[PDB]
Amino acid sequence: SVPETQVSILDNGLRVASEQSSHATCTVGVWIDAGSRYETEKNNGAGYFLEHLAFKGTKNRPGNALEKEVESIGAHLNAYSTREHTAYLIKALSKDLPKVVELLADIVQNSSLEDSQIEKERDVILREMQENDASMQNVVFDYLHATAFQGTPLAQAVEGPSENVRRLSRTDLTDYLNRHYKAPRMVLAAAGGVEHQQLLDLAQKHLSSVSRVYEEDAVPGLTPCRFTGSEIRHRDDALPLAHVAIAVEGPGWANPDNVTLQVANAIILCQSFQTFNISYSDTGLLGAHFVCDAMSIDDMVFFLQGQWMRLCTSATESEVTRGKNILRNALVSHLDGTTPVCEDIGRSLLTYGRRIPLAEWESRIQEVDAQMLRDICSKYFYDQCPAVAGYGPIEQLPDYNRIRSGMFWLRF
Amino acid sequence: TFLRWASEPEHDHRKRMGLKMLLMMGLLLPLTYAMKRHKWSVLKSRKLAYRPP
Repeated sequence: SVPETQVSILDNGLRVASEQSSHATCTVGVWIDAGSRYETEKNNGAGYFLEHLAFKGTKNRPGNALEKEVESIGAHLNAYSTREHTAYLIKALSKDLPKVVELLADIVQNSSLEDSQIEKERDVILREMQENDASMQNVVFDYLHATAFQGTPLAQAVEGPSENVRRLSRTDLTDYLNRHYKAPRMVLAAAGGVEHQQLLDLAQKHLSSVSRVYEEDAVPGLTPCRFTGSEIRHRDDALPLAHVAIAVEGPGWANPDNVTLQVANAIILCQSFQTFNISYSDTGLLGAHFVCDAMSIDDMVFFLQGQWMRLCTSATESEVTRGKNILRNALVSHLDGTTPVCEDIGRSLLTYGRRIPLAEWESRIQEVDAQMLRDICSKYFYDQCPAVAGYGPIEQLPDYNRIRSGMFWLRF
Repeated sequence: TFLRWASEPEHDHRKRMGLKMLLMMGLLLPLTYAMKRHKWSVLKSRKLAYRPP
């Protein structure tokens, strides 16, 4: 009885999807298939700095004009950037649906980058990067990405090296903007109290003519990355706690055994210990992020490893049923709220090319049993070389032979 | 030759053991060296960097 997500496609190529529900607070949002993976180490912070600047000034709305409009209807304006996707989303009322779409149109095209504004942001970004180091888990996950995807565009970071951030030219930005903001790589997603026909009309009027032609046919292309098992051990003994992430290569977005791997994560000492399935395109990192005092990292590693092998060798039906129930409550829906539903659509149209309904997710969950779970876990965890990233008092964190070797049980 | 044999009736048997020992050590020394260099490559490639804040 969940309403279906209806998808249309405009000449430009941008996909104006949508969804409808009794709610009246819609979240309109533009998703773009452009992240740090599409940057070529000379513009490593272009998406982040355009994200910081996109809101601050557009040609039609000069200076802070946009942020005023957005204040006038009481709407909320958010944006985020990952290694593969960029999102600009607005939470508003239903009756303010046209102007919001028009606002989003300015944000994606006709945007104005004031060289002055550029400068002000440079400060903001540099300073934060200068204080971002404070967030350890972010440091550990960046270290894990770097050491796992060495030599590829997936090692770099959304923020990018300080250098690239310092050196950015309205023109460089313009390029990233004019290169990675193509209409066929764009989804206009709407969730909540919206009509699909009204949104499709609004889409054309304000979001038509979105660029689609690259320059001199410099049509970007992509590289299948390599998962380089390796470790990084940023030792700094003055920190009170240690953060350690261990991951293996993930399958990707389109591989269905992700669902089974999610159940495995739902099955899984040192303070926080969260499991994770970072899944980029054509690769991902299944794993764990455990914080811990310096004297227990060792044990934790063992416990973590133990759990994994147990899932490769001795999975029973009761824990599989528990993991399936835990997964079936991570289903995103109207009760999850618009913004969440909004986001899914955008990610589903960017990654899968379609919105997978919750009934298909339930079917793929209920087809998972214990035998295929331990088969897929043996395919992805057993005797694999992991990527290790540690930060803090990590002297008792074991080196690479103890970790890798611990990945194989001499008793199977 | 006979007195020699007398003083070491096992001369022949031993030399056969020594030939088998040389063949087995020629097989086993590079393989154990390769296992050691596997388990010691990790460190021998470790790159250290000092990054004072």
